[PDB]
Amino acid sequence: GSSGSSGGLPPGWRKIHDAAGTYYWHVPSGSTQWQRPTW
Repeated sequence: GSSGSSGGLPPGWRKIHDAAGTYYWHVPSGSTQWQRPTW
């Protein structure tokens, strides 16, 4: 959010840290992206 910084992650996400890198995983949305997800 260049223009607007305000912005977080919904209840269910989880930031993992692996030797490969860092990815976000959503419990409810069972989705896994490389960057920070949105509501």
